[PDB]
Amino acid sequence: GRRIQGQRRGRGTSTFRAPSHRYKADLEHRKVEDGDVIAGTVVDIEHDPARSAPVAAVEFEDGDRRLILAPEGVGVGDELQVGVSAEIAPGNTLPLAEIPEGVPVCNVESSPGDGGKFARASGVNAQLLTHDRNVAVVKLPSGEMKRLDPQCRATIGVVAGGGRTDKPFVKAGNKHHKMKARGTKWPNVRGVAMNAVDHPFGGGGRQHPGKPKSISRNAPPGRKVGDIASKRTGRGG
Amino acid sequence: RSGRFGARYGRVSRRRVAEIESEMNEDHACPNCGEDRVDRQGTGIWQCSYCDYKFTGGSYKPETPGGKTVRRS
Amino acid sequence: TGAGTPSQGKKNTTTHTKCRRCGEKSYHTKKKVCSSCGFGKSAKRRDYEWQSKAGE
RNA sequence: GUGGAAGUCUGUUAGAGUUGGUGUCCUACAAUACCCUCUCGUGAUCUAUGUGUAGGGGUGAAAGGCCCAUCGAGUCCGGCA
RNA sequence: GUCGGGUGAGAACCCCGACGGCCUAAUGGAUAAGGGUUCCUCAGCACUGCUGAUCAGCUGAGGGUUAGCCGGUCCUAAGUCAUACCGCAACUCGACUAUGACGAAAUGGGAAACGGGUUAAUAUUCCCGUGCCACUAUGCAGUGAAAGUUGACGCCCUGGGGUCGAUCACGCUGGGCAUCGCCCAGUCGAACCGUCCAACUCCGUGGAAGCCGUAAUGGCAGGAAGCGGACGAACGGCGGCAUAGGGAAACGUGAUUCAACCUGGGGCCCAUGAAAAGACGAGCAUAGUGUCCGUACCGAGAACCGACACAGGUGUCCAUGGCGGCGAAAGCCAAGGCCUGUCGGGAGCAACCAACGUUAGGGAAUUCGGCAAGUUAGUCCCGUACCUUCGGAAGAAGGGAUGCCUGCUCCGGAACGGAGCAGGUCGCAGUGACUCGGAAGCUCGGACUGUCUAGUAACAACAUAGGUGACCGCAAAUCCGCAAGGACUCGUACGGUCACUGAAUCCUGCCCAGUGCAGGUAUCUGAACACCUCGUACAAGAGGACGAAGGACCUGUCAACGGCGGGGGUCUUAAGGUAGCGUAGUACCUUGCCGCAUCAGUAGCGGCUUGCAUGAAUGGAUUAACCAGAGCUUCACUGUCCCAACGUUGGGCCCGGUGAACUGUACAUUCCAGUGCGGAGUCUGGAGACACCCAGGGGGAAGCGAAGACCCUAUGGAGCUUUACUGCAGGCUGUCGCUGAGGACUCUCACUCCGGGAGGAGGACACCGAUAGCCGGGCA
RNA sequence: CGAGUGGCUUGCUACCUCGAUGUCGGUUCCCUCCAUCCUGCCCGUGCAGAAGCGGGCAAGGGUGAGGUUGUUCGCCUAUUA
RNA sequence: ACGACCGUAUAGUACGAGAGGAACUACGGUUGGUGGCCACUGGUGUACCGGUUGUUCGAGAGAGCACGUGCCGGGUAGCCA
Ligand SMILES: [Cl-]
Ligand SMILES: [Cl-]
Ligand SMILES: [Cl-]
Ligand SMILES: [K+]
Ligand SMILES: [Mg+2]
Ligand SMILES: [Mg+2]
Ligand SMILES: [Mg+2]
Ligand SMILES: [Mg+2]
Ligand SMILES: [Mg+2]
Ligand SMILES: [Mg+2]
Ligand SMILES: [Mg+2]
Ligand SMILES: [Mg+2]
Ligand SMILES: [Mg+2]
Ligand SMILES: [Mg+2]
Ligand SMILES: [Mg+2]
Ligand SMILES: [Mg+2]
Ligand SMILES: [Mg+2]
Ligand SMILES: [Mg+2]
Ligand SMILES: [Mg+2]
Ligand SMILES: [Mg+2]
Ligand SMILES: [Mg+2]
Ligand SMILES: [Mg+2]
Ligand SMILES: [Mg+2]
Ligand SMILES: [Mg+2]
Ligand SMILES: [Mg+2]
Ligand SMILES: [Mg+2]
Ligand SMILES: [Mg+2]
Ligand SMILES: [Mg+2]
Ligand SMILES: [Mg+2]
Ligand SMILES: [Mg+2]
Ligand SMILES: [Mg+2]
Ligand SMILES: [Mg+2]
Ligand SMILES: [Mg+2]
Ligand SMILES: [Mg+2]
Ligand SMILES: [Mg+2]
Ligand SMILES: [Mg+2]
Ligand SMILES: [Mg+2]
Ligand SMILES: [Mg+2]
Ligand SMILES: [Mg+2]
Ligand SMILES: [Mg+2]
Ligand SMILES: [Mg+2]
Ligand SMILES: [Mg+2]
Ligand SMILES: [Mg+2]
Ligand SMILES: [Mg+2]
Ligand SMILES: [Mg+2]
Ligand SMILES: [Mg+2]
Ligand SMILES: [Mg+2]
Ligand SMILES: [Mg+2]
Ligand SMILES: [Mg+2]
Ligand SMILES: [Mg+2]
Ligand SMILES: [Mg+2]
Ligand SMILES: [Mg+2]
Ligand code: NA
Ligand code: NA
Ligand code: NA
Ligand code: NA
Ligand code: NA
Ligand code: NA
Ligand code: NA
Ligand code: NA
Ligand code: NA
Ligand code: NA
Ligand code: NA
Ligand code: NA
Ligand code: NA
Ligand code: NA
Ligand code: NA
Ligand code: NA
Ligand code: NA
Ligand code: NA
Ligand code: NA
Ligand code: NA
Ligand code: NA
Repeated sequence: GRRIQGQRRGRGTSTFRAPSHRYKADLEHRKVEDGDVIAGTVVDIEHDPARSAPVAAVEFEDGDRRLILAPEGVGVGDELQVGVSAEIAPGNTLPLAEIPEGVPVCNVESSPGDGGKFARASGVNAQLLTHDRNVAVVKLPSGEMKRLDPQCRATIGVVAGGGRTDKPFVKAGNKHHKMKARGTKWPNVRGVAMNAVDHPFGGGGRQHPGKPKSISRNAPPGRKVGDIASKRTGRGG
Repeated sequence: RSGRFGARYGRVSRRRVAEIESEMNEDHACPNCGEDRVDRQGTGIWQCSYCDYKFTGGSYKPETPGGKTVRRS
Repeated sequence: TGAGTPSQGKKNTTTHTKCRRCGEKSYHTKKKVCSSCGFGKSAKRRDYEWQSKAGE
């Protein structure tokens, strides 16, 4: 049997790779020696082809010009600050410890220094619940209670572009255009429509999977399709 | 609105596109001063044609329900 | 559109050219590697034991 | 009234496609051609050039389709008498 | 093509002329790739040329391609390679990271050339004239100089500026025509230098509480109109260039519409639309230098790819030549090209065929089927059903008009633009050719555009938006690799992965028994090391204890595979078909029964329906819109048929020239019987038969073509499958080493990760090497 | 119940062809058989007539058109000697 | 190389209670088949004549092209049914 489509992806051929050369920049926080002195101005508001969300262009004191992840409510001319003693204003990036409890935050660091990792997409946000000298418990958009090093920086506010998901694509044409600007193969042929040779759900006199859809975690790649290690399925119950 | 879709697509698709584009094409109050000239420049990009105040907000809305909550806290 | 006669018409791309090293028209100008002598890939002349019979 | 949206319509504009004729041809003009007929025709559009993916591997809006007239595993030589 | 004539031993097809034609986004003009001398000249015809040849893309010999300002070079793109690093038994192999290099000749970016003249063949290259760019040198100025600007960028709508072209008015020059006074061509003049400035941005002035303004949007007391100013464009205008150039001559002037080019405004994205070198920023005189590579030609129904001088295929630019018209459409005509989509002569030219024309009366009787053909047609006015997701259905349907001539009207600045009026008048017919829909209805399918079997399937198959489930906090899920490493990822749950269902609408019942996945699990099962006894002076080996994942066992879960009966008024095996839908593209019985419809209807539709053997995301039903999708009906229409005829064009037939292939055990003028391995020209018996030839439509040679695809056989093959046999990756798990300090725990020093660092986080775990048990069609 | 004839059907058999004898239905065009549907001449009748019913000789000629179905078959219509 | 039918008279007769209802024979016609012919009706008739749309030869006159006639009207001979 030939390799299934999921295996082709792993090679990282052109068809599957993301259009990097077309992308703008990796949105990371600013590395400050210390002091918190670092502050800049919002020059413009652009659209990041990589996240479909907006982005803010900023110019600091020391000459630095770097595009940053634009939360909601930031405009041209405004002022942002990066550091330990930064003001608690929307957009200002600072460690979790300095941030008061119950405030919506985005672009949270998974480890201090990495430059952000959590809460980055359209209109999402984390939630700072607890404080300690050792821990800092954050509520990630998925609802999980992430325990974090209070030294990890995070931006105040919710990510802009909220409400994108709300309106349907309406037509194949529009989806096509979204996907072209991503490293995803599109469209998608259901494995049950393929031949016996091309995918486990293939073949048969009609369209149906011969094997039960759920499948073990331990299964080798090439067979790992369908409902993976499902803790259950359906909605009923 | 969705009058350009013809009879194709259905009620739910051309109705969810008519209202979401009906509130996207409305007079929006700008956060800088108070003039209702904010129009949609792009995906999430908002700008007021009066003072040129270009800013960030929801995709189709200049302000989202969760973006008004950041102010409180 | 047949792969035959009709698809012979587009064939006007250049590929294998006169290899500087061995002197054959086997220098793939898109790969810059010879199919015959191997010039461009190996410093050693491409040679295989199957270009002739086993006991020879 | 203005405005001029649209995987919108008409359409041998250009270009792309290939429904029926089971026509013509069927030691052809042609190892897939000719004619009339028909479909799309601002978009998931068509196209040139460059460039990437290689054989149990690619590539596949999936027909086991395509990868130089070669594919339910290309071609060359060898194993091989 | 025909008549002349030329050259020649030879002339249907080589050349001149006249007459006649074909090509119009191409059969014209310029080219990319590719070809490679095919280009020009001379001399030739043994070869090549679908006939011939005095011709040639052929044979032979000679000649031909000239650049600072056209290309290449240079720059960077997707990306490619080299060296270093690491991997590998290893390499000419392999991912990352550094560095360097490569990567665009029509068609990315880019310092600079125009007019004319000349050759058999080159030509912004040579010659004549004029101008321009760069570098160096010199001289003067300049002390500025790098910040900024440019290079430099999507799709749709649209305003203004405006050259060429075309057309109109008028004048001049030349030509054409000859009832009239019209008709055609021409009326030229570059780069460059200088000069002007519209739109946009901005300043002053001003001072609108309703004004200003647009095609449209819009503007404003945060200051509108108006007035003045700064900045500021065309390949545009104007002068120079130029008693240059070019023209037989005149060597114009105004206008409209305006491709090129210039410059604004508006809209759209779950799509955001290159980079670098370079240029500007930053003067001038004079002189010096500007090397190397291409440069002919074809660019296609004979120079390219397809074995061919192949009816095939092959990118760009010229889309503004006239009438016509909505038009880059038809059609007819220029300019230019051609008569080489290259064999000819003769016959009222038969039969037969191929394209096609017309056919009385009838009008789908033809037929699986209206297949094929036909019918309708453009524009305007009147008018328009059911149904509908309110978009549509719709150009529904149905009804009327349409020319030419005369004189006008209205809109606009106007058009050689449009809309209308009155009168007049010819035909069978006024969209007079051309161009140019047949309409209506019921049902099935998939919602829609879209996709697909290059080369018998274009659909109902795929896709799709929409829906649903699943996995995962990122040192993740999923996938590639032996490894070093890598895609996803310049990504972060409004995500990306994995699957199913397939628009909207109304809904989507019951079953966890089995199978699958997931969770738990007292006890039970469960490998190896270490630990114990036994044994062996050691070892083999016997036994004991402990026991991981896994399983037993329990729970969860069907929008997870899948199921939804028999019997009686419960049994198998968990439940026992709910809404719908129903003789279905599912119904064996079947042409089910009733009805509509027809003279007649295995068809179609509606109802009924016990459904052999329908049914809810294996999605059910319903449904507007769309469809080279499947079946049916009506009006219209017609040579489809009744039932054929006559015609046109190309063949066909006879003559000249050229000149293959298939196929061939032999004999062969057979026919009717018989007989034979049961399907005989060839045996047997009869009959018939003088030989040769032309034409025909194909009865026979079980005609020719292909060592039958159908069937079975072979201890044949391959692809695919699984709870077939045996394996293997891979995942999970114990144990060994890496590996250190004081059945549960602390710590840091190895090792890991983050961090630029200081340090931060994890920590003897993880990673990796070995072993052991479980799973294990992903693979063999 | 008994005796038979034909070779349309069906079945059985495996002789013939697997280096191929092109399928069913239809169409078209040609010769034939008789076990006669019509037409000609007869017989019997439960033969008044007319109209039929059964049988005999007889293959000259005829034996058509349409609706559903791919159908053969067959079902249906209207004509018909 | 002719097959068959309908009709008229025979006849409202024979026969029969009645209803109904023959034949021999003589005529005329239709249909299928067959052979031939073109005065007649019809088809064709890109021989011919006329009308007219577009365009080109300046107009006019007269002509070319519009697929082997632009389209339309008429149509001789002949060949035909
Ligand atoms: Cl998506
Ligand atoms: Cl060049
Ligand atoms: Cl404007
Ligand atoms: K056989
Ligand atoms: Mg990143
Ligand atoms: Mg979704
Ligand atoms: Mg992609
Ligand atoms: Mg799909
Ligand atoms: Mg399939
Ligand atoms: Mg499989
Ligand atoms: Mg299915
Ligand atoms: Mg299914
Ligand atoms: Mg369209
Ligand atoms: Mg045929
Ligand atoms: Mg390509
Ligand atoms: Mg298949
Ligand atoms: Mg080959
Ligand atoms: Mg092929
Ligand atoms: Mg030579
Ligand atoms: Mg020549
Ligand atoms: Mg010569
Ligand atoms: Mg280079
Ligand atoms: Mg260029
Ligand atoms: Mg030349
Ligand atoms: Mg040239
Ligand atoms: Mg030729
Ligand atoms: Mg007729
Ligand atoms: Mg019929
Ligand atoms: Mg048809
Ligand atoms: Mg006026
Ligand atoms: Mg017409
Ligand atoms: Mg469809
Ligand atoms: Mg095909
Ligand atoms: Mg199709
Ligand atoms: Mg087809
Ligand atoms: Mg589908
Ligand atoms: Mg979806
Ligand atoms: Mg989805
Ligand atoms: Mg029915
Ligand atoms: Mg259900
Ligand atoms: Mg004999
Ligand atoms: Mg065989
Ligand atoms: Mg078989
Ligand atoms: Mg096998
Ligand atoms: Mg690291
Ligand atoms: Mg196997
Ligand atoms: Mg046998
Ligand atoms: Mg035969
Ligand atoms: Mg008899
Ligand atoms: Mg009687
Ligand atoms: Mg007979
Ligand atoms: Mg003519
Ligand atoms: Na299957
Ligand atoms: Na309106
Ligand atoms: Na076609
Ligand atoms: Na292979
Ligand atoms: Na071999
Ligand atoms: Na100027
Ligand atoms: Na015109
Ligand atoms: Na010739
Ligand atoms: Na379409
Ligand atoms: Na379609
Ligand atoms: Na179960
Ligand atoms: Na279960
Ligand atoms: Na079921
Ligand atoms: Na006809
Ligand atoms: Na024969
Ligand atoms: Na196979
Ligand atoms: Na038999
Ligand atoms: Na044989
Ligand atoms: Na047949
Ligand atoms: Na007879
Ligand atoms: Na019948």
